[PDB]
Amino acid sequence: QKLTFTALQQRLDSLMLRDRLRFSRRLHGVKKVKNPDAQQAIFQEMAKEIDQAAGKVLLREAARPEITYPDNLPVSQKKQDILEAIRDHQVVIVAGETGSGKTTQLPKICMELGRGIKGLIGHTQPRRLAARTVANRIAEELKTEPGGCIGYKVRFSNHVSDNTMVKLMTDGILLAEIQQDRLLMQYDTIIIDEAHERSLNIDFLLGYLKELLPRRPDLKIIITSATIDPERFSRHFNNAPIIEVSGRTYPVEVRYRPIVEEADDTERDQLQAIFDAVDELSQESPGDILIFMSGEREIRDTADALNKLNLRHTEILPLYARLSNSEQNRVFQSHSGRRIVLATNVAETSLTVPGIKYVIDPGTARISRYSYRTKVQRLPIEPISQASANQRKGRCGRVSEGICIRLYSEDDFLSRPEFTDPEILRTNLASVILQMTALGLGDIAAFPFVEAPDKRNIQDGVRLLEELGAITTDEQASAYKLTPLGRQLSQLPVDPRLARMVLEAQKHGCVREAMIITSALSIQDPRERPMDKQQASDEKHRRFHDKESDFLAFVNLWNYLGEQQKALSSNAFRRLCRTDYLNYLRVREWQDIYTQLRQVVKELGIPVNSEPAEYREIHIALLTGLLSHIGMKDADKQEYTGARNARFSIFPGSGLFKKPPKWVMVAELVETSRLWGRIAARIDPEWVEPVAQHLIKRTYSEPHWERAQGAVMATEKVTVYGLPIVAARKVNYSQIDPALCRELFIRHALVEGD
Repeated sequence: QKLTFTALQQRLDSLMLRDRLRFSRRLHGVKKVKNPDAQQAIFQEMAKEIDQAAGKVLLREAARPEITYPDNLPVSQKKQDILEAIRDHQVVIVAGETGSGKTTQLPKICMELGRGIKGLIGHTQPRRLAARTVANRIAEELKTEPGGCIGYKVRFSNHVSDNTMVKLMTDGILLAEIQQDRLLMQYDTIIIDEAHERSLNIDFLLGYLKELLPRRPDLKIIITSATIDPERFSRHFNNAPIIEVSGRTYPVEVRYRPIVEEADDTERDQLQAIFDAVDELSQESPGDILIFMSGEREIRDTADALNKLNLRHTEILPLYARLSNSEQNRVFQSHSGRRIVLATNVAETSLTVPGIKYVIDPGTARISRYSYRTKVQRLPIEPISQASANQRKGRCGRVSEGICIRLYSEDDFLSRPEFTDPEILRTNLASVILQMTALGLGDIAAFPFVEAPDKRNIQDGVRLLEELGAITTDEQASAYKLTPLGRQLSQLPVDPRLARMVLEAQKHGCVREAMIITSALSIQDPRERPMDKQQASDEKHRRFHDKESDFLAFVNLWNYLGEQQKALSSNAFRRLCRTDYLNYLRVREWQDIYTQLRQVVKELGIPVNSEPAEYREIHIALLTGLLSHIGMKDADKQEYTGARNARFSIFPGSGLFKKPPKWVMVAELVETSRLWGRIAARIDPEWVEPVAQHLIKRTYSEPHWERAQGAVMATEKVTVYGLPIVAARKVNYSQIDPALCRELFIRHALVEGD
C-alpha cells in the first residue's frame, strides 16, 4: 500500500470531469497536515471516495448501448473521416446539405469514440422543438427509452436524468448554464447545430467556446451547419478541419410566378397568387404543399380564405408559435388526404415537416435589422436572401420530383444578396451589451466574435444604456452590471429605447397606449402614401392626427383598426386596408408585435390598463425613452436645440409643423438636408427633471446672504444634456454647499442681495 499524493493524483484521470477539481483541491492541502501518518489516514479515506467516484464511470461505460448507424444516410460514408477528425482535433466543422444524417449521427460518432461518459455530449438547437424531436429520433434509432442515455433540456431547469449521455438543448439554455458552470465541466463534448443561422445565441456560443479552449483541453467541439460559408467557422477556431457531406435530396424543379397588379389590391393579388399556385400544383399531383408566410396573422387570414374555397380532399392546417403538445405532433402524423401547411420562416430553422412535395415561396420574411438613417431596432418585411430562398426550396427534396413555386421573377432572385447578414451586424449594440452583461460574457470589445460589430457604435450603445438607466455606471472594480431595470429591458422584444417606455408606463397606467406606440415604431409606418394618390391618402390619415402629439395618431389608428375588424370580415378588412391606404401586411405585423410584446409584459407581472390614459401619463412614459431627443425651440426661429448642442427642425409632415411648441420630444432624428425631427410631441419641461435624476447637472450662480431667510441663497440651473429644463430658480444654498458659503464668507464677498 503506502499511498502517495503523486499516485492518487494519477487516479483523477479515471474520474468524471466535474469531480476532478474537487479532489485536486483536497489533495493539494494534505501537505498542511503536520503529522506524516495523519496524512496517510487522510489519503486512505480519500482513496475510498475516489473508488466511489471511479466506479461511477465504470457504471456509465457498462450502461452505454451498442452504437448502430442506419443505412441510406450519406454521412455514414464519411463516418471514417468524421470519427478520427474528432479523435485528433479539438474543434471540427461538419458542413452538410439538408438531410444527410449529420444531426442524428454526430452524437453517435462521439459515443463511439468513448465520450459522453466522463462528461455529457451537449447538442444545441436554435428552437426548443428541434431539440425534443432530435432526442427522440436518436433514442428510437438506438432503441433507448425517454430517460435513457438520450435526453433533452428546455424550461431552464428541469434537468435531465442521471442515465443521460447525450443531452440535447437549445442554445439559449447552454448560455444560461454558463453562469453556474463557467468552465462547462458538465460536458465532454459540445455540438452547435444549425450554426449557419448565425443568431446572437450562436455567435455568443462560438465566442465563449473560443475563450474556453485554453482552459478546457479535455473538451471537444463540433460545429455543424449547412454549406453556407463553412470557412468562417473554421477560420475562427484557429483553422480547424472541415468535412463536407452530401445530401440525398431529389432534384427540385423551380417555377417563377411573379405578381401581376390586376385587382388594384396588393393583398388580393398576393392571395390570388397563392390561389393560382396551389391551383397550378393541383394539376400535377395532390401532394402536400408547404406555404411560407410573413407572420402568424397572415397565416390566419390565408388559412381562412383557403378553407372558404373548399378544395376537395384538402386539409388546410396552420402553424403558429402557440402550438402546444396536442398541436405540435399533428404535422408529424399520417393523413388520409392532402395537407396544406402554412408556416412562418420557422419552417426553415426547426420545423422539418415530413411528406412535403411542393413549396410556395412568396420570398418575404420579417427580419430584425437596425436602421442607420434613424436609430431604432426595426423589423422590416424584407425579401429573403438567395441562401434563405434555397433552403425554402430545399424543403421538398424528398419525393421523386418536388416543385417549388417562387412568387417572384428569376431576375428578382438573382439580384438579392447571396447570404443573410449575421444578427450581430443587424442589431443595436445596446441590445447586444444588455444580453452579454446578463449572460456574463464580459466586455464587448474583449469578446472574440466570429464577425465583430463596428467599434464606433459601441460607445453610442453604452451611452444609450446609461441614458435609459440600464447599466451600473458604478466603479465596482472595472466592469458592467445590469440594474433591475436593465435586466427587464433585455427581455422585451422591442428596441431598448422603446422597451424603456413600456416599463415606465406601469407607473402611469398607460401600458396599452405604450405597447401600441412602441410596437408601431418597431415597423415601417403602415400608413402608405402612393405617389399617384398623395392627396387621397393624406385625407385618410388626417382622420387620426392629434394637435399636440402624432404619437397618439398611432393610438387613434389602432382603435380604428380594432373596431373595424370587429364589424368586418377577413376579406372586407383586407379590402379596407386598400381603401384607407394602409399596408395590409404591416398592419398585421403591427398586431403581431403587439401580441408578442403583450405576452412578455404579462409574464413580467406588468398590468395593462383597460381605461384610456391622458396626455401627461402617456408622454412622460415616452419621455423616459427619448431623454436625448428633447428639443428647446429658439425664440424667433422655428428651429430647436438638441441634446449634444445639436440643432434640428420639425418634420414638415408633422402635426406640430403648423404650431411648434417650446419643448418637444421626437421619436427619431434624421439628416436628409437639415437635421429633422420625426414623430414629435409637445412636452412640459417640468416632466424632465423627475425622470432624469441620473442625467441632470446642477449649477449655481449669484450666491448671496438674505436677511429674511437667515441663509445663503443662490440661483439654480438644471441641464439635461445641456438643455436648460430649469433655467433659474432661487434655492437655499446653505443647505446645498455650506463649504463654498464659508469660502465666500471669508473673502468679504457675500454682501446681501436678491
